Amino acid sequence: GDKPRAHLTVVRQTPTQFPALHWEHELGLAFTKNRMNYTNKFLLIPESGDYFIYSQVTFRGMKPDSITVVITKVTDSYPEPTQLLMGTKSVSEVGSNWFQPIYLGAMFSLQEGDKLMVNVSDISLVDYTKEDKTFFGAFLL
Amino acid sequence: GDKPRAHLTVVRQTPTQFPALHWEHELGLAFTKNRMNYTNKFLLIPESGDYFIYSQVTFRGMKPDSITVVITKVTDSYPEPTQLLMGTKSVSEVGSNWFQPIYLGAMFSLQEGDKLMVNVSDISLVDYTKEDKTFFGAFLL
Amino acid sequence: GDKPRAHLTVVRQTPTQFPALHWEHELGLAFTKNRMNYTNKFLLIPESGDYFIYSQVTFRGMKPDSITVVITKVTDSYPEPTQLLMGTKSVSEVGSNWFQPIYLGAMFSLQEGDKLMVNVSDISLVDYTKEDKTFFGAFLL
Repeated sequence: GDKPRAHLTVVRQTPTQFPALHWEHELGLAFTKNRMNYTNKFLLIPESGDYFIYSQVTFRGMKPDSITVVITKVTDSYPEPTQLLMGTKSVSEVGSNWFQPIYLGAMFSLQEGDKLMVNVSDISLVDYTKEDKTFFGAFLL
Repeated sequence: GDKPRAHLTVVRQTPTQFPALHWEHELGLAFTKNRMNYTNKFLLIPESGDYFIYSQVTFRGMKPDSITVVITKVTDSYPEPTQLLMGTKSVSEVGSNWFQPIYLGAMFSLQEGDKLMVNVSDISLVDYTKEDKTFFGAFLL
Repeated sequence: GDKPRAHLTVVRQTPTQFPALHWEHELGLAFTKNRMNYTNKFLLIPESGDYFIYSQVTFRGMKPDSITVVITKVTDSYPEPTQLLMGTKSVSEVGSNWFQPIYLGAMFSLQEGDKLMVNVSDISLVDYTKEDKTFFGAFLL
């Protein structure tokens, strides 16, 4: 019942290394509950356990040779972040107004206090227009 | 144990706006159980709760500039459907006998009585040949 | 709590029909637990129930007309394997050092003793370099 759960949705990114995305966490379809805390661009894990994690980033053109989404874990004890999931695609067509999604999801054993973020190769290529096209979520199984 | 669950699989579409797909719900790998009801092209949600939803649509050529899958919620109180998930891809190669899947899945808070459907940009491009290539499912977490 | 769960990660494939992949099951992010048994290239299902299954295979070039991932079930009673999930994509660009992921995941009713494997169209195109790019997992819901 009360398992930690969040579904986060894209917003226009404020200008700022694969940079980390920041998210909507309460409006429209986005939510956090049962001690899941969306804070400082991280999803903060409240309970040690196995979680299913997921993200889609829709990229659209307007130059890149490829586009990448990486979902990363930062742990308090470890200096280095751990890459959990990576979706990387070479981009074929020139121009353009191409567009395409990269979707990733898998199960990972996480510790209370772990922080999850989504990093992208190029923030300016991320389609931020709609909550249904770019999103990031996690739930305790 | 007895959580609402369905996995639905593609069938040849009967001719008929992003049109909605209709599905196999009992033969081969397809099923509905624990009060999940596949009715009138909708998955009907029997219990309020958080659900993981998912679909893949394999598109194949034989003209389009892009292909789109949208998973949509219709609620009794709301006039307008809500787009939960969208996978949209520009199509690069001309001709052709190209083919490619769009996969989407995420967690949403749903109300008893909600109805879920999958809409596509072009029904004629949907590969309906095999239950393992185009599918649509949901489970209460 | 103690539901069968595994997340398996890619390794360099030892040379050997869509051939089956073999996996890391204990180092880095990979694990098996609660009676899930990774044995002889199969995930062996210890308990009858509904499982969410998933895989991504990142393919990279260095000739193919297409790339395919299939997740397959072998049952003791049945002679023939059952294809549960298939992601197949035509490959457009010539050369090359193209790369791209195919991700698939869905829910299936499995019997104790069932064995799950991931088959690919071309083992030599599978990117085996990183545990976050090619992976295969399953959990009892």
